[PDB]
Amino acid sequence: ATGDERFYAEHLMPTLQGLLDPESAHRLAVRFTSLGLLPRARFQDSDMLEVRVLGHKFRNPVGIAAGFDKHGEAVDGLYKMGFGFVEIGSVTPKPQEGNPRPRVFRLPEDQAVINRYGFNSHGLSVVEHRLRARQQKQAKLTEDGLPLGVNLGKNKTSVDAAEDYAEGVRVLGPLADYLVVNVSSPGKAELRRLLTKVLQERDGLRRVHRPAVLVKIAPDLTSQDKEDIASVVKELGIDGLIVTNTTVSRPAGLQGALRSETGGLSGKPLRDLSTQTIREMYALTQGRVPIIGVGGVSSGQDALEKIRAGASLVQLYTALTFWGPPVVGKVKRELEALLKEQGFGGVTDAIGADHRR
Ligand SMILES: Cc1cc2nc3c(=O)[nH]c(=O)nc-3n(C[C@H](O)[C@H](O)[C@H](O)COP(=O)(O)O)c2cc1C
Ligand SMILES: O=C(Nc1c(F)c(F)c(-c2ccccc2)c(F)c1F)c1c(O)nn2ccccc12
Ligand SMILES: O=C(O)c1cc(=O)[nH]c(=O)[nH]1
Ligand SMILES: [Cl-]
Ligand SMILES: [Cl-]
Repeated sequence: ATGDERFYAEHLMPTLQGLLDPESAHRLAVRFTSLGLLPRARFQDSDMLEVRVLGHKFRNPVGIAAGFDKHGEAVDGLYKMGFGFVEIGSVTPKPQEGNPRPRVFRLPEDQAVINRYGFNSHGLSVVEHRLRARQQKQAKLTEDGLPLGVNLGKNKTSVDAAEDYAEGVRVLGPLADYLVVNVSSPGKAELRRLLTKVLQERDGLRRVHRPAVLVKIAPDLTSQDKEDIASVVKELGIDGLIVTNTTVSRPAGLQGALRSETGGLSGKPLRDLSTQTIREMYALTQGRVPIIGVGGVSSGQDALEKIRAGASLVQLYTALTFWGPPVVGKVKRELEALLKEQGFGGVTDAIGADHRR
C-alpha cells in the first residue's frame, strides 16, 4: 500500500479522468509513457515471479494487453512501469482511422470501459520502422526476460483476412517474440485455413527471427466454438492462446450510464467470464497449450485466480486506466504475497493448480 498507489488512485487519476475524455486520456498516457514521465517502479521482481514459456523467459508474469500501445510508441516506457512483457497492436496492414468518435466510454461505477475504436492503426510500415529503430535494444530486453508481443489485425475493407494476417507475419514477425491473431465465432475449416497460412508464413522466417504464434479469443464463444478452436490449435501446433478479448455481452448489474454503448466491455465485469474461459480452454487443451489470461485483473488475487485456472502469464489494461502506473507494482507485490501464503514455490507451481484439486 504505497504512497504513490494511494495518491494515483485517490487524487491524480480521478482528476485526470474528470478533465479528459477517455480517448484524450489514452493519448496523453501514451505520450507520458513514451517520454518516461512515470512514478518510480519501486518493486523488484523476485525469482518466484519468473516464468519460462513460449520459448522465452518472462521476469514477471504481468503484461500490458493489446490496445494500449496500438502503434508501438511506448514500449520502453511500459517496461519502465514494471510490466514483464509488452504486447503492441492491433496493427493493420494499411493505416486506417478506425470508427468515428466518440468511441471509448468509461463506466466508473463498474470499474469498466466500453470501446469501439475499430482498429485505428498507423499500419504495418510505420510500426515496422518504429520497432526497427529499437530492435537491438529489444533483443537485450528479451534476453533479460522482457519479451515483446505483436498483435496483428486486418483492414476494414479487406476481402481475405488470411492475407492481411500473412502480411503482418511477414512484416512484424521478425521483430516480435510472439505474434497474436484475434479469432471470433465460427467455420472450423475456415479457422484451420487461416491458421495454416499464418503458421506457414511464420515457419518461413529465419530461426532467430521466428516468433511464437498465439490465437486471442473472445469470451463470447459457444461451447462448440471453444471445442473447435481447441481442436484446431492442437492439430496445427499453435503455440498459445490469449484468453480473453473484450465482451459484447452486457452482464446484468452494470450501473454506468454508458452501459448500452456499442463495443467491447473490459474491466471488472469481464473478470470471471475471462477466468472461466481460461479454465475451459486449459482443460480442452489438456494443459499443454500456454494461456495468457486477461480480463479484469487489478489485484494479486485476480492474477492468481487466472494462473490457478490455467494461465501461464496475465495481462491487464483497464486497471491501468483507473489506478495508473502504480497498479503494476501492486499486482506483482500482491501476487508474490499470495503465492507464499498458499505454499507455492513460484508462479510456475501455481499454473493450472485448480485442475489438480
Ligand atoms: C480501449 C481498448 C482498446 C483495445 N484494443 C485492442 C486491440 O487493438 N487488440 C486486441 O487484441 N485487444 C484490444 N483490447 C482488449 C484488451 O487487450 C484486453 O483483452 C481486454 O481489455 C481485457 O483486459 P482488461 O479487462 O484488463 O482491460 C482493447 C481494450 C481496450 C479497453
Ligand atoms: O489511459 C487512460 N488514462 C491514463 C492517464 F490519463 C494517465 F495520465 C496515465 C499516466 C501515464 C503515465 C504517467 C502518469 C499517468 C495512465 F497510465 C492512464 F491509463 C485512459 C482513461 O482514463 N480512460 N481510458 C479508456 C480507454 C483507454 C485508456 C484510457
Ligand atoms: O480496436 C478495437 O476496437 C478493439 C480491438 C480489439 O481486439 N478489442 C477491443 O476491445 N477493441
Ligand atoms: Cl536462410
Ligand atoms: Cl440500458
